[PDB]
Amino acid sequence: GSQKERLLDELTLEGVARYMQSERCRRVICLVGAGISTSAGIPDFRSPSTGLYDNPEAIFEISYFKKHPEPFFALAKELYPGQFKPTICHYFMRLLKDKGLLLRCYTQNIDTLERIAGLEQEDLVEAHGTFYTSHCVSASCRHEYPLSWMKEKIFSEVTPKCEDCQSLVKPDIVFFGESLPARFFSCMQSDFLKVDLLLVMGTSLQVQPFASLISKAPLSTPRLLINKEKAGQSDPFLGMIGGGMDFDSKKAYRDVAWLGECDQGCLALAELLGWKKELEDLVRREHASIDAQ
Amino acid sequence: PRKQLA
Ligand SMILES: NC(=O)c1ccc[n+]([C@@H]2O[C@H](COP(=O)([O-])OP(=O)(O)OC[C@H]3O[C@@H](n4cnc5c(N)ncnc54)[C@H](O)[C@@H]3O)[C@@H](O)[C@H]2O)c1
Ligand SMILES: *C(=O)CCCCCCCCCCCCC
Ligand SMILES: [Zn+2]
Repeated sequence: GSQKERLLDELTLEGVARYMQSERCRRVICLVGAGISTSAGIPDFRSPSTGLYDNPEAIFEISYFKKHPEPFFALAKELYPGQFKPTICHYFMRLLKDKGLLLRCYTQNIDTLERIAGLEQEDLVEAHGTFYTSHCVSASCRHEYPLSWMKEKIFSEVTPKCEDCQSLVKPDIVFFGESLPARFFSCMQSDFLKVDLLLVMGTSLQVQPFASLISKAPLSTPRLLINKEKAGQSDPFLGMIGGGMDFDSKKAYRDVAWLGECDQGCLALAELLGWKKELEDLVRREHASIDAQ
Repeated sequence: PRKQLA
């Protein structure tokens, strides 16, 4: 129940692939972040070279947005990509859904690539909101605006204003300082009771409370991390005063770490599972379709 | 809890 039993035959990608092929594994939760859309032209924060942090969190604090909203709309013009193509990792999460293996994708990302890849609302907890819709900030109005409209205003370089009441129109994201959506808490309440595999991709696990989601799995739920760096290990100091990631100690029993590009790592997993051709065809067919329209 | 780097 809260007991530590080993379900992977070994702490490797192949271990995880065998486990996923088994009956015990029916219900997968993905946790994802900016690492899964870096190769889609959207920078993360923590990457030395191409990360936003140095190319700083003020521009995403509410109290600074509240005072000065212009710098953020200016940034969003900058980073607003020329076209929206999801990555191999996005489409890997697609295959999961289509094979009825995906219970939920919990995402820190606000880029909508998960929906474009064809994850539905039901499948998706967008824990930091999204640019998909936008709303008026005026509580008496709260008129809802699509991404097509929001883009017209950001690219126009006019601060978006509601056409009914002329209030600021806000993209629908959770800034730092703001409370997460309710549906995040109530989904977590239910999902982590019944998760069979915890798959974690392209996140540093530094933003709370989203990071604490890994400790909500049952203690015998395997957890696979696909990322450029280990993440989610208990800190030696903050731990001093639980359920962090343990890939390495002699007490490792269920946590695996594949370190590299998510696109390669997901492509590797897919191949073990005999989904490689299915993945290539999907990505290629979906990207061509995006190129056509 | 609110969003925070931590
Ligand atoms: N795409 C977006 O929506 C976006 C982009 C940047 C920041 N953010 C926001 O800022 C916070 C960032 O949290 P985070 O942990 O996702 O980002 P982060 O920068 O804090 O962590 C990113 C992690 O992914 C790794 N990584 C980056 N590119 C990778 C790749 N191609 N393959 C494998 N690993 C890769 C990094 O090495 C790091 O471990 C969140 O609140 C999020 O909403 C969002
Ligand atoms: C909380 O994490 C705040 C989220 C803002 C950080 C990401 C910056 C937005 C860049 C995307 C541009 C537009 C994509 C549709
Ligand atoms: Zn309004």
